[PDB]
Amino acid sequence: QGLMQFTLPVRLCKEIELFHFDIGPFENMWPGIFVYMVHRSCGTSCFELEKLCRFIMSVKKNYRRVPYHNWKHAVTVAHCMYAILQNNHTLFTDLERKGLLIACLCHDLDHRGFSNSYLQKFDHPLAALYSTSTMEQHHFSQTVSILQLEGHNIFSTLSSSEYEQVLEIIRKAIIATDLALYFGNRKQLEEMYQTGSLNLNNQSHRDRVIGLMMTACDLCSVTKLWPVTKLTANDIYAEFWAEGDEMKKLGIQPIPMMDRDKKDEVPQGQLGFYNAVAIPCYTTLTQILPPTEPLLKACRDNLSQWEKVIRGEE
Ligand SMILES: Cn1cc(-c2ccncc2)c(-c2ccc(OCc3ccc4ccccc4n3)cc2)n1
Ligand SMILES: [Mg+2]
Ligand SMILES: [Zn+2]
Repeated sequence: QGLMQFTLPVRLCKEIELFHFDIGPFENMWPGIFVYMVHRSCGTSCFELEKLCRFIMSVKKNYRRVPYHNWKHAVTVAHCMYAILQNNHTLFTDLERKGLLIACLCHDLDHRGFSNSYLQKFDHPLAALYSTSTMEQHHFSQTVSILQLEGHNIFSTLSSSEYEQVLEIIRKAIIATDLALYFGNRKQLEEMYQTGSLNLNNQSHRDRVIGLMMTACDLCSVTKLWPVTKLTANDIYAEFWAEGDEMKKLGIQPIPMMDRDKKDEVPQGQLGFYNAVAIPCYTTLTQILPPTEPLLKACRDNLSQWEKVIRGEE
């Protein structure tokens, strides 16, 4: 370092600030994109460059070549968080800014392209070790492993205190990406907001808000321009349908979402998901963090494209 400011070509330098940015198909640029976002979100001082780079490269190595839950997904979720942090400058601690971009990069480490359900039904060792949020507790465990490799402690300068706090922000952040947890979390946030009890000085309230951000970042493929959204849906179903196939081999009819024989109903299934999860998610997030409203608007836009698909208008 430390007069060594990372820069992106003009188009990326401008579009990276927007919620709907797509990080693109040039895999070798994704590390530079992430370091750019850390340096602007957090500072050039937050992390030792050599250690950050070594961390990023080990994190990348520990994502598998699955259709959806891959390194690209990791970096895409990190960028959505960067857009939130950058649109809500003053709402967030120095520790939170440090923790949340790492949490996002690490949140699906060593994902195998299967649901927590399938691990339970297959009777995978991870399901014995972690009874709920099975893959999510795994992802946090892989983060700690990588943080513990020689020359990988990016938090080296934090006090004992701060270090324990940052790893606790990351742990909760990662556990929150378990969508089964999202539903209750958002209902409580919605009630706290409407009864006016929401208080960002209550750590237990901050936790829930960061949980909702995590869901929002995780789901952020539904907040992209339609051609990105449509092509990403292909990837997520490529995994679900393989898991369906694996269910059939255990002697279990999978749910329709995972049955490649019920492909035809993708459009209607996306509609449910926009109505039941995505729209409520970005709606409650906008109420709590007004500047995140572009994510709701882009989500609404994509619901209407799926309505178009159904009507045979595409
Ligand atoms: C956490 N997470 C990410 C995503 C996601 C979504 C879109 N693009 C990228 C990522 C999802 C998700 C949720 C539902 C879904 O399909 C819903 C559904 C329900 C009944 C069906 C019946 C027949 C056919 C299809 C059917 N699809 C597909 C993906 N979960
Ligand atoms: Mg996950
Ligand atoms: Zn994810």
